[PDB]
Amino acid sequence: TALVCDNGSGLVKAGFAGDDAPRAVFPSIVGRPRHQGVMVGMGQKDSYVGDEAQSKRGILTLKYPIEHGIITNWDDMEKIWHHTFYNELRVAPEEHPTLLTEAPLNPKANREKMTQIMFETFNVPAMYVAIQAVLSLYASGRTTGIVLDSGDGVTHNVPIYEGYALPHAIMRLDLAGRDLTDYLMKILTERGYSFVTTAEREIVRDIKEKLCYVALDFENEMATAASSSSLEKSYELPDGQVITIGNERFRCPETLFQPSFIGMESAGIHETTYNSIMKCDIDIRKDLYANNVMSGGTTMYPGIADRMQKEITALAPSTMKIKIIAPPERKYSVWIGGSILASLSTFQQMWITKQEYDEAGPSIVHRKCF
Amino acid sequence: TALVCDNGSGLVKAGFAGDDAPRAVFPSIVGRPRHQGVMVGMGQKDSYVGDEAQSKRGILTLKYPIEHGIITNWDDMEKIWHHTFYNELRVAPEEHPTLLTEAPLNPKANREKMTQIMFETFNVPAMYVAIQAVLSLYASGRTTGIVLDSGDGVTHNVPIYEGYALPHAIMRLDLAGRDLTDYLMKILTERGYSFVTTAEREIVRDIKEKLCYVALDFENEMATAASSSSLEKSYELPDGQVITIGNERFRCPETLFQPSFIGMESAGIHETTYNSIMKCDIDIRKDLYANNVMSGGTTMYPGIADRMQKEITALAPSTMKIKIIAPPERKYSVWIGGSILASLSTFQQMWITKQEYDEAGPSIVHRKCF
Amino acid sequence: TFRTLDVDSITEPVLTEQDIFPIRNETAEQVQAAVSQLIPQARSAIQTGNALQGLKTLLSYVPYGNDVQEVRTQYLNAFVDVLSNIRAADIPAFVKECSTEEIDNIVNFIYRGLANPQAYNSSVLLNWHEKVVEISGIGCIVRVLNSRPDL
Amino acid sequence: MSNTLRPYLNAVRSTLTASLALEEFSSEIVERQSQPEVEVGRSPEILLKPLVVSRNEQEQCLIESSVNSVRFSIRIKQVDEIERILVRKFMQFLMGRAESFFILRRKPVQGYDISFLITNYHTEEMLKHKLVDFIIEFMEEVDAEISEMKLFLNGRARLVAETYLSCF
Amino acid sequence: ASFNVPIIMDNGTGYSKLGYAGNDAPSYVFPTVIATRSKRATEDLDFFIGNDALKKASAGYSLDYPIRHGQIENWDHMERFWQQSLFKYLRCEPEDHYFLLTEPPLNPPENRENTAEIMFESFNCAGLYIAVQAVLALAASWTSSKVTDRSLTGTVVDSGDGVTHIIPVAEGYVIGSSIKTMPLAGRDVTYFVQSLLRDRNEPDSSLKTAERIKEECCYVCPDIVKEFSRFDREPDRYLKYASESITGHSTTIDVGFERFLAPEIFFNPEIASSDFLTPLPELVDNVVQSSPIDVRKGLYKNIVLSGGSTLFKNFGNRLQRDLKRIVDERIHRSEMLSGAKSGGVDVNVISHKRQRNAVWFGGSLLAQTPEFGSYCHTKADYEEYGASIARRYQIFGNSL
Amino acid sequence: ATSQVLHILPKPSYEHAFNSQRTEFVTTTATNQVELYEQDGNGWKHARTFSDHDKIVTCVDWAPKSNRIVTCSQDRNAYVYEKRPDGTWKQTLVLLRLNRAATFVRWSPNEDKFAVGSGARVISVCYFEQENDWWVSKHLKRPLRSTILSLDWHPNNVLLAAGCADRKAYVLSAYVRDVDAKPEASVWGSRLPFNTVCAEYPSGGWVHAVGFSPSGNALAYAGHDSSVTIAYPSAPEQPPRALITVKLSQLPLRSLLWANESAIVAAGYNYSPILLQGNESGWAHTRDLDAGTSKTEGPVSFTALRSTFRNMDLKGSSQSISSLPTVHQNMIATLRPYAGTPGNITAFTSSGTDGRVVLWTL
Ligand SMILES: Nc1ncnc2c1ncn2[C@@H]1O[C@H](COP(=O)(O)OP(=O)(O)O)[C@@H](O)[C@H]1O
Ligand SMILES: Nc1ncnc2c1ncn2[C@@H]1O[C@H](COP(=O)(O)OP(=O)(O)O)[C@@H](O)[C@H]1O
Ligand SMILES: Nc1ncnc2c1ncn2[C@@H]1O[C@H](COP(=O)(O)OP(=O)(O)O)[C@@H](O)[C@H]1O
Ligand code: BEF
Ligand code: BEF
Ligand code: BEF
Ligand SMILES: [Mg+2]
Ligand SMILES: [Mg+2]
Ligand SMILES: [Mg+2]
Repeated sequence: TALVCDNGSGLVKAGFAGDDAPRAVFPSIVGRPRHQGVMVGMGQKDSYVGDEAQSKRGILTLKYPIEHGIITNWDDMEKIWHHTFYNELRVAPEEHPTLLTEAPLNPKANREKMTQIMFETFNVPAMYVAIQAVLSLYASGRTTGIVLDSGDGVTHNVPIYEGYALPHAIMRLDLAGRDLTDYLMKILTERGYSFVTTAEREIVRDIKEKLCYVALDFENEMATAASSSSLEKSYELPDGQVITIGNERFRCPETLFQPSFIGMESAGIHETTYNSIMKCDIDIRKDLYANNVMSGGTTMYPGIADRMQKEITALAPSTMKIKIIAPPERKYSVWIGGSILASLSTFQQMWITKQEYDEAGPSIVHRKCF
Repeated sequence: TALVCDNGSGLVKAGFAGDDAPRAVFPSIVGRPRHQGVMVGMGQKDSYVGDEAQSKRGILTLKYPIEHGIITNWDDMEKIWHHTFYNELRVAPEEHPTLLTEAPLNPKANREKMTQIMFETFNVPAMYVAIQAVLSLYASGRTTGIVLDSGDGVTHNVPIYEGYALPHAIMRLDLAGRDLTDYLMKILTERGYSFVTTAEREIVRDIKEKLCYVALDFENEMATAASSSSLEKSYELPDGQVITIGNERFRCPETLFQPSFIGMESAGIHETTYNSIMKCDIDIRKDLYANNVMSGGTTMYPGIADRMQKEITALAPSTMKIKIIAPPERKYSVWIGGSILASLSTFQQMWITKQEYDEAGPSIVHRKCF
Repeated sequence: TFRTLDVDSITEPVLTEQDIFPIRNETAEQVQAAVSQLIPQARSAIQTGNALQGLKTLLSYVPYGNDVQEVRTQYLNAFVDVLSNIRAADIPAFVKECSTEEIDNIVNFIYRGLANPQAYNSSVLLNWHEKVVEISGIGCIVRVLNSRPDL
Repeated sequence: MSNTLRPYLNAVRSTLTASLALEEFSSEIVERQSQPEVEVGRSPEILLKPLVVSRNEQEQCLIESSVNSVRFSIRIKQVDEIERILVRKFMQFLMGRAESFFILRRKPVQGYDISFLITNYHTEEMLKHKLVDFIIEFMEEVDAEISEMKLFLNGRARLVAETYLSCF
Repeated sequence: ASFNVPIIMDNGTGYSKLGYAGNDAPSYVFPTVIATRSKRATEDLDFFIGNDALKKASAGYSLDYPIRHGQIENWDHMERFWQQSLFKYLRCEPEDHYFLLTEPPLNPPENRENTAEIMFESFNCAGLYIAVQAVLALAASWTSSKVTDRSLTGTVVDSGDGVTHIIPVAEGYVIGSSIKTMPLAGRDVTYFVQSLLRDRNEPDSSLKTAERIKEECCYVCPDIVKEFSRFDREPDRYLKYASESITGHSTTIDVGFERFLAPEIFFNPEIASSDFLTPLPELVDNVVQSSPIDVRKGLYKNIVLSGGSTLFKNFGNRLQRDLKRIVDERIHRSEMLSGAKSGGVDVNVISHKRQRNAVWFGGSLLAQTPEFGSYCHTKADYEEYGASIARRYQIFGNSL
Repeated sequence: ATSQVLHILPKPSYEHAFNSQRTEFVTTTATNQVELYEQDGNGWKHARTFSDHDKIVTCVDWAPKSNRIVTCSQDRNAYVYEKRPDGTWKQTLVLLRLNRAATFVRWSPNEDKFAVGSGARVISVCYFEQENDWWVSKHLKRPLRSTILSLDWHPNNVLLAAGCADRKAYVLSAYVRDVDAKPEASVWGSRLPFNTVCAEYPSGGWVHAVGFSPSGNALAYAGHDSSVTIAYPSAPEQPPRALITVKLSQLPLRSLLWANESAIVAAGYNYSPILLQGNESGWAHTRDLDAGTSKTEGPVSFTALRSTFRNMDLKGSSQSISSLPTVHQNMIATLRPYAGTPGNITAFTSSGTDGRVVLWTL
C-alpha cells in the first residue's frame, strides 16, 4: 500500500491507494488562539489543525497555509501533514510511499519544498507528485477528455488525447471556492448581515455549500428572484438567529461564468474550457468536446453541469455533440484517481525513491514527476 | 500465389496475384507522437504506420517516406514493408515471391536498395520490379498505347507499341497529387482557412478528393465562379466547423495543366503527353493517339478525361482520332495490372530468384527488369 | 567418487513398454508380407484416380513394432502419398464416415508424417489435421498421446 | 501475424490443449517428493508419447507430456545469420526472465530455440486456456518481433554511416 | 593464449578502478556512475560515465549508480558503462586481451552469468577471470611480487563504498566456509553524515558534501559516550567546513558529533541497520574462530585492511584493540580453567601504502603470473558451454 | 439436470465428502490442511482445519453410518478422525507401512475397514482391532505394477476394484478374516481369499476411475485415453460376457458414478459431467449434464475503474478475460453420490481443481 495525500487548498483529502474513497477529509486550516488564556491547565494547545480547529473557531484566527494551490506558509503546512499522517490516518509515514498532487503551472520551488519536506521531515520511503487534472481523468474511467478541476483556490483545464497531454493548451485560472466565499461575504453585506472574521468566513462557506446553486439563465433568474418568493430561503446560525437570502444564492456561483463580478479580467469557466479545446490540434477537438470532465468541490453546485453544457454548446459549432461528465463523487475525483494510479503495477517503477533523492537532491522531482 | 505491391508514393496497394483488386490499401505514412504521455497503463507505442497513424493523427507528426516516387527515408519504408507483410496481408515474406512496382527514370540506387532489402532483410524467395506504367497496359488489356500515370508523388508517360516500349520517348514529371495538396493548402489561405500541420495536410488531401474537379476551360470557369455561388461547395472539418470553397475547387487540379501555378517550368500533362507521342516513331503515333490510357489516383478528378481529350485534340493533327481510355477502376490499375502480370504462365521464368541474386549482388535487377 | 555410480538400474529393474502395451503376436516377416501386399493397392488407387478408396484400403491394416522400421517407413510413405492425392473438398465426406478406430489410425500417422518434414510435405498433413480434429473432436488427439510408442 | 501460420498453430493449439491434462503426482522412485515426471523420465508408464508438430525443416514444435507435467520446445524461423544471432540472444532475455513467466525453462532442450515446462501447479493456479493462448500468441508474434529488430539494426547501421561520412 | 597485458577492472559501488596488469597505479579511478536521458533512436549513445558524468547533472541527464551493495543490479547501465570504459578510456580491443573483473564473495551466480555473456557476446573478449575482490587485496600487502616477500596467510578486511567483507585466506587458499559479509560501508556512512547535516538543517546536505566531510573531518574514537562528553569540554572539535553549492556560491557547515559517530557505523552497525547487528571486531573474531584451528595464530598475526572506507583516522588501532580485547579475554578464560599460563596470540591489523585500491593492485600483481591465461574462462570454453561456465562459485564449497 | 454451486473454495479441491446429514463437508485443499465446512443458512462456513499431515493431502473420505473421516497424504500416513462428545475431532495415526505416497482412500460399505491406494505398487486395506485399539494394514500387492489412481468397493464388503497407471483395472478380493462375514458366491467368484484376482481388465490409457454397478454384476472404468469401458464378468477363469468400450470425443474422464443399473455419469478434464446409458448389449454417451455444452449502460463501480486500468497495465487491454461456458473453470477432480436410494442416484456432487463444490440433480 501507498498513501494518497491530495493536500488541496481548502480540504486535505487523504487515505490509502486502492481504498474506495478518502478516509481523512478535513479543512486545510491551522488555527491559533487570539484571546487571554486565563484558566491554567485545561488541556490548552498553542495551535489546532483541521476539524480540531474548525470546531474551536470562535476563539481562533483560522488561516490556510496554502493559497491558490501554492504553499504560502511551510511551518503550518508541515503541521497539516503531521496531523494527516499521525492523527488522522494514524500511520508512520516512514513506512509508506506518498502520492502527492499539485495543480499545473505552479512555481518550481513549491514542488521542490514539497518533496524535500516529505523526504527530510516525514522521512517517507518513496514519493510522487501527480498533476491534479491528470488524476481526475483516471477517476472518470477515460484516457481522453478535458478535465475542468476546480477546488477552493484554483480552477484549471488539462486536455488529454490517447493519454498524451497537450501542455501548450493547459489553462489555469486563480478563481475557485474561496473567491466565491469572499464574494458571498461582499454580497451578504448588502442584505443586512455582516461577516468579517476568519471564523465567520467558515459560516458563509457553510451557507455557500448548501443554499447556493447555478442558474441555467442568469438574466431571467435575476428577474424571477426580483418578483417572487420561491427563490428565497433561510439558514440558522450558530447564534440561533436566521439568515434569509434570495438572488445572492445564484449571483455567488455566477462569478465562475462571469469573473468580472470580483474585478477579474478573464474568460469564465465555460469560455476557458473552449479556449483550451480550441488550442488543441484540429483532429482531437471532437473527442475533447464529447468528454469534458467536471472535478473538485467548486463543481458541486446544483445545475452547473446543465449550465456548463448550455454555455459550451453556444461557443462550440452546432454540428457536433457536447457532453459534460459530472459524477456524484466528483467531490473527491482527484483523490479517487490518485488511488487508482498509486495501485497500477507500472506506477511502482515511477516513484522518486529515498536513495535516489539522497543522491540526486530535491531537483529530482523536475526530471521524474513530469 | 505471388504477392504484388504497388508501393505508391502516397497509398500502399498490396495483395496476391489473381485477385481482382488490392487486399490492403492504406496511406504510405509513418507517424511518431509529438506530445508527452501522462497516462500510465495506456499502450504507448513509439511509431504508428498506415491506417493507425492516419486514425491517431491529432497527436502525431506524420512523414511520408517516399518523395516523388523515390524512397527517401529507408527506415520508415522498412516499417511500411513490415506492416504490409506481418500486419496487413499477415503472411510471412519468405513464403511468396513478390512483384514490386517502380516509376520510370528513378535513381538506379532506389531499385538496387529495394532489391537488397527484400533479399537480405525480408529474405523473400524471388522478386521483380516492374515499371508502373507498363502494368497499366496489362490492366487496360492493351499491347499498344501511351500510358498517362499520375499518383501522389509522380506523373509519367510510357509509350508502348505491340509490347515494345520506347524508352527514349518516356516523359516524367515530379508533379502529382502531393503538390496539389501543397498548393490547395496555400490557396485555401486566400479565403482565410489556415492549414499548416502534417495532420491538417490530411484534411486538405480529403477536401481535394471530395470536392475538386478539372474545369473544361479555365478562363471561362473562372469568369463563371467570379459572378456566382453556384460552383461553391462546403466541407465539415473533423472539428465540426464548415469551410466553404470557391474557384480554388478547380484552380487546384489546373496545376496539372499549368505547372507555372506552383512556380515550376514544365509542360502540363497535355503537352507532356503530346511531346511523348511526337518523340515516338511517325508510324506508331496514329495508334498512340487512339489508345491513350490513364492511371493513378490524380487522374480521378471529374472532367479530367474531357479536359485531356480537348487539349490533345487542340495539339494533335485534326485529321485523326484522339481517344482516351480512362477506365472506372483506374485508381488501382497499376496493382490490377501487376496482379495479371504476376499470374501469367510466361512470367514465372522472369523473377529474380534468391539463388540468382546472391551470385550477382543487387546489380542483377538492371539486367532482368526494364 | 561414489555419489555418481547408479545402482537403481542394476538392483530395481524398471518396467518396459511391452509390460504396459501387449507385445505384437504377428512375426516380423508375417507383417512385412501383410504390408507389402497392401502398398500396391494404395499405389494403384492413385494411378486410377480413386485415391480415397486407396486410403480406405491402406488404413485396413497398420504395422507396429521396434522390429519393423524398414516397413513402417514404407507404410508411412504410401500414407503421406495417398493424403497428398485426395482433394481438400472430399476430406469432410471421408472423415465423417470413418470409424473412431480408423480416425485414430489417420491422426496417429499424420503425427508421424509431421515428425519428418525433410521427407514429407507438412502443408497437406496440417490441412488433414485441422479437418480430422474439427469433425471428430479433440479426444482423437488424446488417443494419439496415449497410443502405443512403437506405432 | 497469422494467415501463413494458421494451419500450423491450429495443429499446435489442438495438440497442446489435448496434452495439458495434468494432475498431482507423488514420485514413485523417491518418497515424500513430487517431481515433474516429463523432465526426470525415470518411470516410463506415466510418460505419454512425444509428438512433433511441424511446418517446415526449420519451424517445429516438440510436445512431451506426463501425468503431472508437459514440456514444449520450439524451433523458430532463422533464415540468415542476422536472425540466428537476433533469435539466439532474444531467447536468452526471454528465458533470463523465467522466474516471472512461470511456465518457461531457463535452458532449451538440445537443438531447440526456446522451451516451456507447464507443470501441474501452473494448471491449478493459472488459467490453462490462457497458457495455450500465450504459447500460440508468442509463436505468431516472435517472427514479427525479430524481423523488426533487423530493421532497427539497419537503421543504426545508417545512423553511424551518415554521422561518420558527413564530417569530411 | 594472447601475450598482451591483461586488463584489470575493479568496478566498485563507489569507484571503478581501471588499468593494465603490471602498472604502478590504476589508469583511472572514477565514480561507478552513468549519466542518461530522463528521427533515429540514439538515447543509448548519448550517455557519459565517471568524472565526465558528474559534469552532466546540470545539463539535464539523470545520474544512476549501476552497482549497489557491491553487486551489479542494472545490466543495461553496466553494459554501457563497460563499453564506454573499454572503447573511450582504456581504448583497447577486447579480442586481444584477457580481462580481470572483480565481485564480492556473496554475489549471486546470475551476476557472474550476466557478466560472462556481456563480456563474451557483446565485447567478444579473449578470456575472463572474475576474481573475489578481497582475495586479491591480500596481494597488495606484499613488499614485492617476488616469492620471498609473500605472506600467503592472513585475514583480509575489505570495506569499500557499498560492501564490507572479511575473507580469511591461509597458505594461499581461501577458507570459503568462514567468509563474513555486511552490506554497510562508505555510502551508508555517507547517508548517515548527510542525515545528521539535514537534522541540524545546515545550508547544504548534498551527497558530495557528506562524501567530502567523511574523508576531510571524520575519525574513529575509542568510545562515543566519552567522545560526546569531550565535544562539550573541548569546543575546538566542532570544525567549520566551507562547501560550494551545486549552483556556484559559498556556504559554511558546522560539523559536529558526526566527526566520530559516523565512522562508528562499523563498530556499532545497529546505528545503520536493524538486520546487521554484529560489529566489525566481533565479525572478525567470528571469522577467525570459525576457521580451522592450526591457521588461527596466522590469521590473527596478519589482518590486512583494504578498500577506501578503512582509511578513517584511527580505524586500524580501534579494530586492533577491540579484537585484542575479545581475543585475550577468551584466552584468559582458558588460562583460568587450566591454572597454567599461555604464550597468548599477537594480533596485528595492517594498514599499508596501497590500502586505498588494494583489490586493483592485487589483481594487477596476480595477472602478471605466466599461469594466469589458464585460470581465465577462454572464449573457446564460452563457445562450447555458454555463459553457465561462470555460474559455479570458485570460493564456497559446492555440492556436485 | 440442474447445477447449483454450493461453495467456492480458495484453493484446488481434489476430494471432498459430505456427512450423512449433508449438513457439513470435509475437503482437501492442495496443502497439508483439510478444511471442514458447515451450513450457514443457504451458505457454507469454514468450521475447522485438520492439519496432522506432514505433506500435501491427496484424498479424504467420510463414513456414512459410523461418522468417521479418513485422510491420505504424500507423507505416506493416514489419519482417522472420530467425533469426541465435546464436539471436536480425535485424530488417530494409521500405520499404513507404505514405502511411497498414499494417493486415494475409501471406506468399505460396512465401514469396518478402509482401503488406501499408493505409489508404492500396493494397496493398504486397513481394519481396527478392539483387542489392541490399533488400526492394522494388509497389503494387496501381487498383480499391481504401478501407482494406484482410484479405488471402489463392491456393495458386498469383500471385492475391491483398483485403477492402476499400468493401463489396467484390477478386481481384487480384500476379504479380511475376523472382520468380514463370508462372501456370497457371485459373478466375480466364490473361492475368494485375500488378494485373489477376479480380473486384470485392459485400457488404452491410465485408469483414472472405477466403480461397480449398484447390483455389483458389472464394473465400469475410465481411461486417460478419453474412453469409458463397462466390463460384464461371467465366472472365474472365464472371459467376460461383454467388454463395451465407448470412446468420447472430449478430454479425459477423471471420475465416474453409476446413476442406476443402466446409466453412468462421468466427469473430468472436459470440465463437465456427461451421462452414458446402456446395458450388456451396448452403451453410448447420451447427454451432457451442463447446459454449457451448448456454449451459452449505467453507473460504473470504483473496482471497475481500478480493474480496467490494472487490466490495461498488467494485461493487453481493458477487456475482461472470459469465463468458460461450463460451471467448472478447471478439471473436475471427483464425482460423488448425494441423494436418492442406493442404486438410483437422483443427485450427485463434484469438486474441482478450480475450488467449486457443485450439486447436480439429474
Ligand atoms: N456542495 C457544494 N456546493 C458548493 N461548493 C462546494 C460544495 N462542496 C464543496 N464545495 C466547495 O469546494 C471547495 C473544496 O473543494 P476541493 O475540491 O476539496 O478543493 P481543494 O482540492 O482545493 O481543497 C470549498 O470551497 C467548498 O466550499
Ligand atoms: N477520387 C480522387 N479524386 C481526386 N484525387 C484523388 C482521388 N482518389 C485519390 N486521389 C489522390 O491520388 C493520390 C493517390 O493516388 P495513387 O494512385 O494511389 O498514388 P500513388 O500510387 O503514387 O501512391 C493522392 O494524392 C490522393 O489524394
Ligand atoms: N580518507 C578516507 N577516509 C574515509 N573514507 C574514505 C577516505 N578516502 C576515501 N574514502 C571512501 O572510500 C570509499 C571508496 O572506496 P573504494 O575502495 O573505492 O570503494 P568501492 O570499491 O566499493 O567503490 C568511498 O566511500 C570514499 O568516500
Ligand atoms: F487547491 Be484546491 F484544488 F483549489
Ligand atoms: F506511386 Be504513385 F503513383 F507515385
Ligand atoms: F563496492 Be565497494 F567495493 F564497496
Ligand atoms: Mg483541489
Ligand atoms: Mg503509384
Ligand atoms: Mg571495492
